[PDB]
Amino acid sequence: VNPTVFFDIAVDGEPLGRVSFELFADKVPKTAENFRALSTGEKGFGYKGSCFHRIIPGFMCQGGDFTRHNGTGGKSIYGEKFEDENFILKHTGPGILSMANAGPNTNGSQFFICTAKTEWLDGKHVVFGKVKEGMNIVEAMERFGSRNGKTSKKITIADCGQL
Repeated sequence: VNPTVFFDIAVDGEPLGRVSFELFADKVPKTAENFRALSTGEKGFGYKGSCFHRIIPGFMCQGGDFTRHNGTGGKSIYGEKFEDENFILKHTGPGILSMANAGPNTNGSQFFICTAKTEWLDGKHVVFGKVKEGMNIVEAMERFGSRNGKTSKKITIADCGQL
């Protein structure tokens, strides 16, 4: 009953593959719904065509800034920002999907997929989903990152939606 959404990833416009995610609507319904709706575009804006602007191998891929493409933008379906819903779920290993933020109660549209256990983020960032299929595609994306996070090719969400 939890929703599944997919991203089709491209690298300099060339298809790479599909990643799908389970969203934990049962535990973080408000946060899950924001990501789901941004992935379908049903509110008139969302992730389609946006890039992953920061990829640090052995740590995480970060995306979701569809307004400024660099980590300074984005917005939620509720407004510019929304509250930290709860911290029930933890950063337990690769594949975890969690919200980026700038301080308490500043969630927007930016998120990251962890490619390692990141336990120091527990209680600071809201975990709301997990990669279901295509972890190998995340691992492939990671190869286009660098220590400072700049990507060597443009990694975009070429299509997305709900499965």
